[PDB]
Amino acid sequence: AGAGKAGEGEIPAPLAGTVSKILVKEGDTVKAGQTVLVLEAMKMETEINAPTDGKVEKVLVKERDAVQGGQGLIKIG
Repeated sequence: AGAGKAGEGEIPAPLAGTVSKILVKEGDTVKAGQTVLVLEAMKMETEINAPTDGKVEKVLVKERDAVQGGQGLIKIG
């Protein structure tokens, strides 16, 4: 009953765009505010900042991949 969303572990996307480049990978740690991945929608590059401090345990989003607003982008832990 859901096309794609996040909240628990997975960070929700700001809008349904396209993955341009990945900044964080499984093994590197991130901080609440630091960019984790770049998005591309409406011909406008949008930076994705982590919601809280943690580490990337698994990246569901990949380069040249389509995402959805709210859909889990990356898992933090």
